[PDB]
Amino acid sequence: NGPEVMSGESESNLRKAFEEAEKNAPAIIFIDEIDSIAPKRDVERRVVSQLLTLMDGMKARSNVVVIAATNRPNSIDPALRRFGRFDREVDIGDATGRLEVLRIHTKNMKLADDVDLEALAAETHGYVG
Amino acid sequence: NGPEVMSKMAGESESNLRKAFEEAEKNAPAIIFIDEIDSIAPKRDKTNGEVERRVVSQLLTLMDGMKARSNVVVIAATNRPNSIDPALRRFGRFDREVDIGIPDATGRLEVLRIHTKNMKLALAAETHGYVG
Amino acid sequence: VGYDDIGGCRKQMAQIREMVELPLRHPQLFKAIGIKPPRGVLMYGPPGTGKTLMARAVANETGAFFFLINGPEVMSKMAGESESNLRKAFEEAEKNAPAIIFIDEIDSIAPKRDKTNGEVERRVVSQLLTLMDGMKARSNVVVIAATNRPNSIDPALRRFGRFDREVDIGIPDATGRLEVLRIHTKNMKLADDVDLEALAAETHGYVGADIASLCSEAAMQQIREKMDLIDAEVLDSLGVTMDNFRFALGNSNPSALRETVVESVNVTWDDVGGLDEIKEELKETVEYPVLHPDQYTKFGLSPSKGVLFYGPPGTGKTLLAKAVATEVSANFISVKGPELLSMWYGESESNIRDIFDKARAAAPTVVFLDELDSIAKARGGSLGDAGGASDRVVNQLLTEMDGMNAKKNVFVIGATNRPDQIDPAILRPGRLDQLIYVPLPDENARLSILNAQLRKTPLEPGLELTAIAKATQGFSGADLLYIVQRAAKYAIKDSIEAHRQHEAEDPVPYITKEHFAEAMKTAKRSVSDAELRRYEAYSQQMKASRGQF
Amino acid sequence: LSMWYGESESNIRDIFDKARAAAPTVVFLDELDSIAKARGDAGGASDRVVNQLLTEMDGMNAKKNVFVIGATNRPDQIDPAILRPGRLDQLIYVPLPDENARLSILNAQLRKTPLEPGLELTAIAKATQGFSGADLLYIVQRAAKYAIKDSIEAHRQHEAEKEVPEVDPVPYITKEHFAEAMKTAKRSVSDAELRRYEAYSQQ
Amino acid sequence: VGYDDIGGCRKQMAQIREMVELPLRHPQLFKAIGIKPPRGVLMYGPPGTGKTLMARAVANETGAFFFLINGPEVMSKMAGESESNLRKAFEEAEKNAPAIIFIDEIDSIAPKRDKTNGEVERRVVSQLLTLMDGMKARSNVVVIAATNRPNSIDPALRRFGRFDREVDIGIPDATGRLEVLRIHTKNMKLADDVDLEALAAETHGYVGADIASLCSEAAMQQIREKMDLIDLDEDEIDAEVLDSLGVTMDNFRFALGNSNPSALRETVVESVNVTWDDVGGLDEIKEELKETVEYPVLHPDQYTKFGLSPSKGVLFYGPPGTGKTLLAKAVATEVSANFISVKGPELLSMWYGESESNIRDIFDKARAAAPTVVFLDELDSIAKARGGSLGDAGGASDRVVNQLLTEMDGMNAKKNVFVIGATNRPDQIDPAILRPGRLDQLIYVPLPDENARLSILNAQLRKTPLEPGLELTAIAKATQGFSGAD
Amino acid sequence: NGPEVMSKMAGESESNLRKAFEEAEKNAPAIIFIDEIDSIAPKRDKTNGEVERRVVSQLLTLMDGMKARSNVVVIAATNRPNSIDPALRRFGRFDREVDIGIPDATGRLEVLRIHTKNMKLADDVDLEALAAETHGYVG
Amino acid sequence: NGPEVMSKMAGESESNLRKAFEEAEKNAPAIIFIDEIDSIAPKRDKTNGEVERRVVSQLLTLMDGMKARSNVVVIAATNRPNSIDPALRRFGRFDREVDIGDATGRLEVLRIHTKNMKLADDVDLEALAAETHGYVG
Amino acid sequence: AAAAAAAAAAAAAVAVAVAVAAA
Ligand SMILES: [Mg+2]
Ligand SMILES: [Mg+2]
Ligand SMILES: [Mg+2]
Ligand SMILES: [Mg+2]
Repeated sequence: NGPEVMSGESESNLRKAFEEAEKNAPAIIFIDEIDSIAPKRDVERRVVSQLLTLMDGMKARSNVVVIAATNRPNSIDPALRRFGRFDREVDIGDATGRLEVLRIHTKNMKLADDVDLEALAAETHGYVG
Repeated sequence: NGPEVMSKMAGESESNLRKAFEEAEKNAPAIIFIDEIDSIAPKRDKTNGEVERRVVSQLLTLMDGMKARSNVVVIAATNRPNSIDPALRRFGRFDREVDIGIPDATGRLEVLRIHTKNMKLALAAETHGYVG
Repeated sequence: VGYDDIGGCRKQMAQIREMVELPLRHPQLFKAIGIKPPRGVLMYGPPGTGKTLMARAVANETGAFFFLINGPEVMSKMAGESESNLRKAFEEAEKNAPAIIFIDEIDSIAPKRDKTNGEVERRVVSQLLTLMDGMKARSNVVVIAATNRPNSIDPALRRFGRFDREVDIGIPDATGRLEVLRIHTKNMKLADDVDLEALAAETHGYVGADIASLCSEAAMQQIREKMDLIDAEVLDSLGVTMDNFRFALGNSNPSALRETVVESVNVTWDDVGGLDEIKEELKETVEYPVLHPDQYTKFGLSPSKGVLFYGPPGTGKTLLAKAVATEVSANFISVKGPELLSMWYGESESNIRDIFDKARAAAPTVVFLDELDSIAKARGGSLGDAGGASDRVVNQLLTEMDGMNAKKNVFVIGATNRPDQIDPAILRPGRLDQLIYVPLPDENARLSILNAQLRKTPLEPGLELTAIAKATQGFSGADLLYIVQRAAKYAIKDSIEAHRQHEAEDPVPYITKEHFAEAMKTAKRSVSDAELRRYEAYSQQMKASRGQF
Repeated sequence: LSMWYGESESNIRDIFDKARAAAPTVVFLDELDSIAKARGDAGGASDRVVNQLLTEMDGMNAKKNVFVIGATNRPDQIDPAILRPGRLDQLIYVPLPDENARLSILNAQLRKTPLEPGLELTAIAKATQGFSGADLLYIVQRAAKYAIKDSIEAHRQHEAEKEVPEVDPVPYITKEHFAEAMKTAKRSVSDAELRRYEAYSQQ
Repeated sequence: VGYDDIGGCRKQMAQIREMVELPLRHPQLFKAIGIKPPRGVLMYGPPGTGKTLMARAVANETGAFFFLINGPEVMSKMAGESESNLRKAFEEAEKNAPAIIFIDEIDSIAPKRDKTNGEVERRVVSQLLTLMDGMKARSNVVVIAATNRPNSIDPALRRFGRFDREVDIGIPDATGRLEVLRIHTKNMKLADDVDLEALAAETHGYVGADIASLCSEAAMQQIREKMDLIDLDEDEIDAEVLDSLGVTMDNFRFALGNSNPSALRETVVESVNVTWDDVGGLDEIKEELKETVEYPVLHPDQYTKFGLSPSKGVLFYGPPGTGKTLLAKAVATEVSANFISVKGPELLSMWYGESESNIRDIFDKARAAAPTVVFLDELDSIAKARGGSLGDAGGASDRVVNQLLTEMDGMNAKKNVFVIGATNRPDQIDPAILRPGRLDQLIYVPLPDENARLSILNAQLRKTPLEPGLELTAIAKATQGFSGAD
Repeated sequence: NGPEVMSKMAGESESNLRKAFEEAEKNAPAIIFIDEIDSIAPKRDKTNGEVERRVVSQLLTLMDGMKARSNVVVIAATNRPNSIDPALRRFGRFDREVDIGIPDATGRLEVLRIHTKNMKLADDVDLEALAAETHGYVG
Repeated sequence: NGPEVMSKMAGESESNLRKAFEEAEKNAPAIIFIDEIDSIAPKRDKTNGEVERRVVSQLLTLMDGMKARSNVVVIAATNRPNSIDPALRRFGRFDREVDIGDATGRLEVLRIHTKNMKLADDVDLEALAAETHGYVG
Repeated sequence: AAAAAAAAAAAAAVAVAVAVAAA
């Protein structure tokens, strides 16, 4: 995650995570909440430079990809959005998934005998997760 | 007391917190009340030290390591709720907060009655912003 | 020391005395009524008012134990030593007996906890907070604190149960100053010519230690006076005199205004020739509120304070300001036109706030805004600006001169030769209410000003200034000054050349009429006719605005 | 406002937090032409302050009962972002106070002031046909000052014959004080400066 | 160094001597009169006036215990140790004897405690405030302080009990300068032809730390001359020459013509070479300017006997290329008052309010080292008519001209500062600055006449070889409307 | 060197200067040379941050205070003298400000001749002519 | 990197530059590439932060001075070379200035960037070198 | 035993500039 990298040991943590993901297998790294690590740049500068030189130093035999989630799409470095590290972004902009989340959560309780979760998925509009 | 967890000997504060919490857990399903969490929640950015890192990490490790059979719960009291370390707020350590808000006119009358019930007596409409 | 030594404060002394005595002299009444009183007190106010003096008096008169804590004495190098020091102090205070805790300069230990960035100080303030209230927090020991910046304390430390009561040891009034003077003159032998009531009435901004400084200066003058003549004959019959006190008063100024002391200038109402009616108007404007308060409140109306001088340049506005500065009992604060601006953001308003706070702190005070059009000009006219810093400055002046204030005696004098450039929001009554036009002198005024400038110069016996006054028609004060200067310069030239001629192998004790005659050839009218017409039009427009009367 | 970076908006946050804590409250913003300036260069810190005020005003609902009072002399330089509907809808114009209003102001300022019983204030109101409240304060203050001058000269004379009772011959504000005080009254708004306010009201 | 080596400030010297010595020499007087003396002094003034020298003299002469505190000497890494150092200093001072505490450069450990943000400075300031005046404050110890700027000091420290009185050790005068010269030339080997009163007269803005520089420069010139005349003498200098060194007047004059007051070191003008004979014509203007600038300085006694203050300002206007700047150069060269020269739009800055700050700074530099001639070339830029421009650059021009207005004549201390103006468009100058008292006399410099043209031609041709038979009268007749530039 | 004296902690720039001067005066008559004095001598009243003011004051006290110096010489080098504290440009601290500026034709000729003493040239190269074409070339 | 070494702490960025130069000179003759010097070279007149002037002076002292450099070269990089100290554009520090701004170079870059992939047989690079007329490289 | 240490480096200020309009 984002702010769980600090304690000169943030650079050691970044190198440790990248060498652990490169050593084991062709795998995937999830960096959630990148807005804390990347403060848009205009020890944070050192850890941003470390993430830049560690994302760039991946060869063909590494075969690892990275996935990163963010809330706001404007406070990200264009040097992080440069060609080579992050170029393919997705824009994840419903009732069926809400029914799936309901059937995931409430199936571990002595629930009822007269429930219709379709109505709970329909009348709930803006909830998430 | 938040500011009372440090010690004089090198790293003896960690032993103090460890023995305190283990004594609180091992004896019975007790209740622990932690004062001034803001004193131990400066957001991780304005610390620039090492004693804070060790003691906070020890507190995180000990709070995480709580078996179900302990039946011990901690109650926190912070006057600056937005100045809290989010690492402590994660689910499994501290999930439910309570917004202790401003009382209403009826609440002000209730507290007035409570406080005046021990004096020789021979207000809740003009007193508006008063709290506690 | 004792309660008799403290003076100038009655209500605050009573509050401290009751809160420190009744808890430890009549405790049965407190349990009889049921509720204990406030347990902590915070003394705040300007420096040098009697805070530490009051603490010393409490420690002296009260028989209870006393423990003093200076500001930064608590904290040391070793980890956790500061909190250990506070714990040790409180434990020793509580264990032995009922005691009074006095923490001196509390603002050095209790920051706001939101602007601070250190680590040890945060732990110290949290230690103090948890030590003052909670389970087994405090039992029959009262806590005292002194500060100069009450706003620099975290609000969490200033609630009931920690510091319930705040006592304001503020600036004394005339009676308080008289009491302090009587207290500080009780030991020294004093001559009979003194008049302490008038002396106190003259110290218009002094506070506490400043009175003691005045007394010390008045004493020192006598020792330096009765020492040039040199035994027991001098050790006795000292007799501090009233002239010494007047001299010491003439030099010292209130400690609050020591930053902004104006350089000494010497003029007098006799120096300002002409403008007699305006002079008397200013006297009755500036002196009546300060010299006759009781009758003023008898009518139940506030004084009228503001005033603006406007007219052609070189007519005597700044001279009138100098006269008011040098020959009025009230304090004076000289402020230039653009002197208050600053490169940074918001610092101009901070400086304005500081100036006006200094002014109203040591009231009565006079603030002289020189060339007010520099910093108080029309709002919104400037298209290209620096972020509207000037607009913010004029708004700050508008709020500060008349707004959420205490209506203390602070007079503002504005001088500007350009009145149309001032925003109407300043010319309104309540900020600068009376606009005084200072026109060009007339013949009698020309004679008066010429005599006023020549009051010090030696002239011929047959010389008369009536011809010079009659000849000049559209002249102003600066032009007549120039005539006098030219005459003096030519007289100096004659003196030096005569001296050289005499030394080749008081020739000019006076300035001859010939010198004035041949120094008037180069005389000129400084103010053209265009500006005269413009100012007359402005005055006529002011009169024309009024109507049906 | 402060020179440092962030402190300004931090002060707005602190003041509004204190205001919201002691709810209900009435936050009086006097001379709004310094904060709510036209956006339209100086670092843009004014824009940051205005944005902080707007984002910190949007968290107002029926709960917390925070009523914001604005007060400006020049309403044209207030940013329209504050004036748009749903932010601060109602705006009210205070005009120059008719003859009955003039009498009311005169009587309200002379409540705690001894005056001649045989004195009528309708004449003053009928005479001043374009004055403002500040002008009325100034005129009554001038009358009080002239009364004070008469009292002081009378006391001086009293001491003069004493050297060779009633404190002054007349504590009340005599008619002649008014009748002579009228020679220094200036009307402090020009009709041109009122035309713009009339146009704004029509707008 | 004793008390007989600090000359120029007798009043301040005695004023300090009073409380430093008398309450220790004769304690009977203060117990007889019933009040204790002051025990706090703050020495302030421009750098190089004698503050540290006076502290050294007090330390050497008084028999009391002395403790020296340098300003930044107290700081330590651990939190709460600077104050520990202060405690050790004050406790030693109180425990040993009736002592004197001298704090040198106190402005670095005593800020306002309100504009600063560091924690250690606030805490040390509070420590000092409590140490000087608190509970059981002080036992017969006097505290001395020195600073170059007193306004940057905590107001809580500038109070009776902490700093009782502030002595102003300022720029000396002719008598003080003579005293300093006498003091600094009492141990060196002077010649028989040296006089000091004229030397003390011709030195104008010297703060007393520059007099020692003048003496050292004269000594260095003497040694250089006697090492140029004699061989370098690599092995060992002959003893006979040491028996006769001396210092002539020429050495002092040369050193004086090179050195300048330390306050005007930033604004030193490049040495241009113009003389009164280089400017032809304008003889009446030349003499008038010479007297107007010389009479107030050398002969103040007559002016004070006549009870009138000298005239200061003067403006030059006329067609371009007539000699206004040339006259300014001539004044700057061989006149005795100090010269400060500024071009037209030179004191303007990008920042808001900085131009007025520059004007304040330059006029303070002029008033400190008085007498001083301030030349404003091309007045039309910095003092344009205000209010004329319907548009504006933020109104900065109005503010700068207002600052000039109320800096040449306002609520200030009258002193000998002369302002020379030069312009080629007087009609666009605000009348408020052309009145007497700011720019007294407005001189016109017409196009030269026949005799003036001949004199100008002769003035330009001082160092030019010409034919013996060349006659310049025909050249003067031929022009009939030219200027000096033509 | 200029910026090399200050350190992370508060109160080491002054300690560093104290140790430097004490070492310089401890043993023998010594010469001190401060590169880029403008980097650690900013004009007070226009700079923020208390450490800068404190180090400036420490330098002033070291160079000229009570018992100022004992047979020690100080030299400075700067490109912007006007951006120095005027208290530092006084006799007893910096008394002789020598102006090492651009040379003239003769000086430039001397510089050319000194620089070409170890480099092997051709007999047809004349230094006297070559120096004349250069006008603004300094050092 | 430019922004990386600059910090808010007092006396740390200068320490960072000193440590970097000591590391470079310690091991062997090396090449120091300091990127974006214009961010850390504000001409010492238009700046107001003291840290910028201090690091500028540290750079000047490191590049030139007593035993400044011993067999080690420094390379810089910028977009606007004007916004640099005149003292830095001197001989001994940045004595050489190189302008790195065409069709043939673009074609060469196209050839070298497609060397490791078999694209096709009918792909003509002339159109690419003519159509992509505004590509930096 | 351990020990503490104080450190105060710097802050950040804001300036204001003036512009000129050519109508
Ligand atoms: Mg006190
Ligand atoms: Mg004036
Ligand atoms: Mg000194
Ligand atoms: Mg010219």
